[PDB]
Amino acid sequence: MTDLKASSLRALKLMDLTTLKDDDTDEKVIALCHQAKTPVGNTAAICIYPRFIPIARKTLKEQGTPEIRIATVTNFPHGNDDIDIALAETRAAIAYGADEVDVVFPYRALMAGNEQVGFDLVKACKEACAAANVLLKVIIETGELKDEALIRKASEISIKAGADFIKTSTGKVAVNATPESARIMMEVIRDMGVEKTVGFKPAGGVRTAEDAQKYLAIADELFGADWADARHYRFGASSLLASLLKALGH
Amino acid sequence: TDLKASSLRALKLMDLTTLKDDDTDEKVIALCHQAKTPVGNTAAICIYPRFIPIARKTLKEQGTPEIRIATVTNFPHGNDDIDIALAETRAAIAYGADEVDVVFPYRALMAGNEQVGFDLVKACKEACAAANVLLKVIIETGELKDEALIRKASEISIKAGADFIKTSTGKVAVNATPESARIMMEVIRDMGVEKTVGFKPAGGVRTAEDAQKYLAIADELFGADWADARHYRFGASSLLASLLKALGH
Ligand SMILES: [Mg+2]
Ligand SMILES: [Mg+2]
Ligand SMILES: [Mg+2]
Ligand SMILES: [Mg+2]
Ligand SMILES: [Mg+2]
Ligand SMILES: [Mg+2]
Ligand SMILES: [Mg+2]
Ligand SMILES: [Mg+2]
Ligand SMILES: [Mg+2]
Repeated sequence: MTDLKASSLRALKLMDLTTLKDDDTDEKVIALCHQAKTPVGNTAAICIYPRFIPIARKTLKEQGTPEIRIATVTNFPHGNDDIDIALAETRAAIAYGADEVDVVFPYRALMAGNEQVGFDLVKACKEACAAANVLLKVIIETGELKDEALIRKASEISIKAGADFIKTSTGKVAVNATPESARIMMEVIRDMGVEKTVGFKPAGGVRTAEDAQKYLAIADELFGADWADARHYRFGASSLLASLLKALGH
Repeated sequence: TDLKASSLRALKLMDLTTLKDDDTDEKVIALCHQAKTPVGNTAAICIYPRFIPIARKTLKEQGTPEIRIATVTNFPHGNDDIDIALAETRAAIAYGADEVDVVFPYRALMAGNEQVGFDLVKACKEACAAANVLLKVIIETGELKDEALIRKASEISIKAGADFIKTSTGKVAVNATPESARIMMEVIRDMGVEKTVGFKPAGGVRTAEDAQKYLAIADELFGADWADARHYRFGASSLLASLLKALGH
């Protein structure tokens, strides 16, 4: 028994087990659902494109794991600033049956000086999600924002507009989660005092058990070792699962 | 008989389609531009639901908001899970579809189950009608094969409220044929629903000469003025280039 084994099981149970690939199929999503039911316990969720939600729901139900949440993505991956498009996609994700929607913040608009559109877009999408008892995560795309001031500002605006989680990255740009970006976002959660109502999700590039342990260590430091539960912490990852299971002897 | 006259008619009745594994926003934007042809606009585009919002914006910004947006649900499998089909249909409506082409559960019908097809079409029609969205039903004539089954699937779809019956998904070995088209249009005529139910051949219709044959069937069964945009569509992609070529473009 090691800290690495303990952190690896913890991380596994916080995973949004993800496939968001150009060649995704029903068959691949079904296999992903089976993978989410691991020999050491269930992941917290899967994360898939909206069109796969109904077959995923059926698959999770039929294998006896209806408690595995179905997350999806909207305004994705580009984070455009057209609220009508973001909201139409979010309403469709809800209609497909999403439990959680991860919407991309309009980060290029923010970089260009538009703080208002990011607030309005997140608020509109939160309104739809809240009306359906769906949790809203907001992807701010730290690898494109780059500057600590912009990462803090995007996080702050998303929280003020009602984000239930803030998420680092889409996984569809070159640069995704870093420990530095993660720490900045979690410091915003702490500084605003919203740790009871806002979770954190690093996504993209988290591939090994040692990586997961490093990201969890930041949460334990800033909030206490009990804070990072499924309502407050998720890993957006895929190949990470095999690394965690290997660390656990499976 | 004139191929230029039939080609201009067919162009204006096209649901210009892309339903491909490599579809992207860029490809759908290009399709929207293609639908605004130098001899007039197609009736609609037909795309996967996730591209509806960007297509609507693209069509509006080029001044052709009258080009309708059709999409597909329960597609292409035609499975018999009504909850899944209805969820996808409701999502298509929420994306902004003008029209939903749902796949009939034809494998269930081939196994002897007529009721699931009725209930599935009816459930999707109820959602669409409440949203002022038109429902087409794909019966997959190339998998049904037998004339009696093609007639039965058409009849069930019409009785459950289809606004259009459509031959095919474009995703199986056999799609539209003139024989299947005639059988389906005969059902429309025989049930007396030619005022409320249109017909759409889809899949494999690639040449102006083929388009001419399908319109000739409609003209024979219903008269030459029946096939307008509310009662006739072509489900096709590369057909548009063949029609434009026949028209000198
Ligand atoms: Mg793709
Ligand atoms: Mg398939
Ligand atoms: Mg197992
Ligand atoms: Mg997209
Ligand atoms: Mg709140
Ligand atoms: Mg610092
Ligand atoms: Mg793109
Ligand atoms: Mg599908
Ligand atoms: Mg079934």
